Amino acid sequence: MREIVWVHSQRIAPYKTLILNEFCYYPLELDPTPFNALIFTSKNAVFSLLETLKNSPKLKMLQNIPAYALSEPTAKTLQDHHFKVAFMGEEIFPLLEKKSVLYLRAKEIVSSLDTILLEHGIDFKQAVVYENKLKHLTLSEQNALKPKEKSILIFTAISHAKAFLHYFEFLENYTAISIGNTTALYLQEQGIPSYIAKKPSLEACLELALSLR
Repeated sequence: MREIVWVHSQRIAPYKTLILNEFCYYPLELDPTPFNALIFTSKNAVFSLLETLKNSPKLKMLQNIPAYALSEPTAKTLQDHHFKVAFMGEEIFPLLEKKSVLYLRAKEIVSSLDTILLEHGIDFKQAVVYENKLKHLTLSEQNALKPKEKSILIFTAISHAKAFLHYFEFLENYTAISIGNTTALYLQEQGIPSYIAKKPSLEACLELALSLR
């Protein structure tokens, strides 16, 4: 029976998981006074604010400014951590028209929401509050993390595929699984085939992995 390995940001017990990246947090230096809307694309920008600004009056201010999110999970994370979540309807770009928006963002270019905002004529500023960065692993750490031969490897984002290939040979006998086509097409650019989950969820990745074990 083939071993199933997650290459992802969080441990999925009891499955072997390779966590090869780490988040680095940067304090928000900007005065948020000019802004009446915040926008987030990742929960990691929320966690960054919570940590670098814990108990600060700056955090209270930020928790008081109506916050918009692009996905439900990010909205729930904001909601769960005492931010003021804006009314988003029973398509958020219209709600942002005539607003001064602060985008709390990753250092790396992923969705380039900045271009999308600029294209919609939204008055916005961006502040980098986190970076998803490759771990510096010791030799010993690497040997412990090397998958067994014939492993099925689940890649949940490009950053994870990239980090894996930085450290480990992709053996012909491994089978790659991609959460969605952006991951899969990155792997294919690297010469690596993979099967893609039927929906881009962790649950669908495991169904696929188990069908192959």
